[PDB]
Amino acid sequence: ETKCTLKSFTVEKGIYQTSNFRVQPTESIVRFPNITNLCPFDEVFNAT
Amino acid sequence: RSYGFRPTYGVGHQPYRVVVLSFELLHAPATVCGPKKSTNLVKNKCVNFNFNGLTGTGVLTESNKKFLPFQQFGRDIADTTDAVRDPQTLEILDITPCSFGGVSVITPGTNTSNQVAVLYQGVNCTEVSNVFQTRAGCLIGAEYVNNSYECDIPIGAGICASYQT
Amino acid sequence: SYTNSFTRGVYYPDKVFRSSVLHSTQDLFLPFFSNVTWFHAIHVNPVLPFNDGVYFASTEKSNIIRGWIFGTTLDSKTQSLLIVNNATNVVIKVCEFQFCNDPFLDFRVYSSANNCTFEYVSQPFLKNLREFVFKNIDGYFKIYSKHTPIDLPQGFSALEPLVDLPIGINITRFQTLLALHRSYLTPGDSSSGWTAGAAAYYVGYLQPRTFLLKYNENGTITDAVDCALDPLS
Ligand SMILES: *[C@@H]1O[C@H](CO)[C@@H](O)[C@H](O)[C@H]1NC(C)=O
Ligand SMILES: *[C@@H]1O[C@H](CO)[C@@H](O)[C@H](O)[C@H]1NC(C)=O
Ligand SMILES: *[C@@H]1O[C@H](CO)[C@@H](O)[C@H](O)[C@H]1NC(C)=O
Ligand SMILES: *[C@@H]1O[C@H](CO)[C@@H](O)[C@H](O)[C@H]1NC(C)=O
Ligand SMILES: *[C@@H]1O[C@H](CO)[C@@H](O)[C@H](O)[C@H]1NC(C)=O
Ligand SMILES: *[C@@H]1O[C@H](CO)[C@@H](O)[C@H](O)[C@H]1NC(C)=O
Ligand SMILES: *[C@@H]1O[C@H](CO)[C@@H](O)[C@H](O)[C@H]1NC(C)=O
Repeated sequence: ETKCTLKSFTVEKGIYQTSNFRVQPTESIVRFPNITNLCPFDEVFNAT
Repeated sequence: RSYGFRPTYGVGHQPYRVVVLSFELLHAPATVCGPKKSTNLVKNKCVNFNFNGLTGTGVLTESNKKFLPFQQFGRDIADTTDAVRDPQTLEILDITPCSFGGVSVITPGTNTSNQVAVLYQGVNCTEVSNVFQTRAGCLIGAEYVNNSYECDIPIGAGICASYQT
Repeated sequence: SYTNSFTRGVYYPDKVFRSSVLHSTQDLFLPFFSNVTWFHAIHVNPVLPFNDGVYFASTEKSNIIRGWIFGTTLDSKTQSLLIVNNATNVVIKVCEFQFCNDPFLDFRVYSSANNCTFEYVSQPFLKNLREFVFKNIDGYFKIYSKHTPIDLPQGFSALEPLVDLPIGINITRFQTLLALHRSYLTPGDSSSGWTAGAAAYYVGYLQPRTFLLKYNENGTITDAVDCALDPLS
């Protein structure tokens, strides 16, 4: 990777920065309020 | 005309109830929306969190800040989001960015040998053969010798590396 | 009558928590040391225009001011809004209602024709100073409110957001509803017939200003600076 970054097949003595490390997320979470305000859809559809 | 529901008549004269739904979209201060919450929660590890929008990535932990009743999320200087109120249980959670940092390769040069040691800058390797922690980060692949020598390759915080031979 | 306004009239701009941060926000605010209209309710309620923003203040104890009405033309040919603070709960209505020229809604003679579109209910709002701020920049009527026990003091106070109605009607003319104790239930008079308490309400027209707000450690505003008031500010 150091070779690939320097764009050369030979590397001299030293310290070289090559890439970045970052922990990838594990899973996704979605949060919303207590959505319970339902309309009278059923009360209208089942009306006599 | 009278339906007259006897078993004599056919299928084309049966009492089918029907309903049709129509929708309006112009001039939308949206007040209706179908999709429910469909929520999920987990903490103590990096997750793609969505709190009434506010899409971001990070780890959620227990916070100690005292939000006001009407505040939903907070920010630090430079407008970085630090905390979010869980819309379900109203708990204030602290958001911390996931652990990341640049990695540098300590090399004595292909002229000498192919050995290499990697330095994770600023990372505490408690969360990612010899593993050694220094003020500049964590150094993997190099052993800490207690004999002091001249600095060959500077790592940082008064520590350097070199090929022993 | 007109009266000068102290640092009062500030509110939380965007519902974000900030601790020990000086935030500069450019929005509709009440200019500091500005003259606001001062009217008495124990005498004389003419129709007053509703500009980009309105800051309503009330120094009352016997809840003489009971509600507000709004609308584009204040007639049935257009949409309108009504707010009433009953002792049990607040009643908010968007009905294009046809208000009379003097809605003495103690009687219930505030309007003649009504056919509603949108409603809302919650706990009621209420010697006591009550500060309200009405905002209609977007298709939603924002109501900020604050209540303080004590003229307008020189202290600091930040109004918190109370209600957010998602309605996109025009707000251009507004009037306040009076609830005198014992007077004839007819529009033949205005705020008379009974010795109504000393009720004074102030009207302030907000302007686009840049305010520098100071947040304390607990996320509440403690001081504000108007960048257009003084060269030092
Ligand atoms: C949502 O419901 C849960 C369980 O019924 C309850 O614990 C929580 O307090 C509720 N939150 C709100 C905001 O109503
Ligand atoms: C390889 O060449 C470099 C460049 O001069 C030098 O520093 C290093 O000592 C050399 N190593 C060997 C083993 O010759
Ligand atoms: C790394 O984490 C350990 C465990 O929490 C701690 O003892 C140590 O001081 C940390 N070192 C650095 C450099 O952060
Ligand atoms: C340097 O000293 C430390 C502390 O005693 C020890 O753990 C380490 O093995 C020593 N290094 C070498 C190369 O012996
Ligand atoms: C709302 O409509 C009324 C009726 O024509 C008009 O007088 C007023 O200027 C309008 N206000 C806005 C903000 O469009
Ligand atoms: C109510 O009546 C007005 C006329 O008085 C009319 O313009 C409006 O469409 C009616 N319906 C609603 C929901 O306002
Ligand atoms: C924040 O509130 C707590 C609890 O009321 C109080 O102890 C603390 O002094 C407050 N912070 C400031 C800066 O006054």
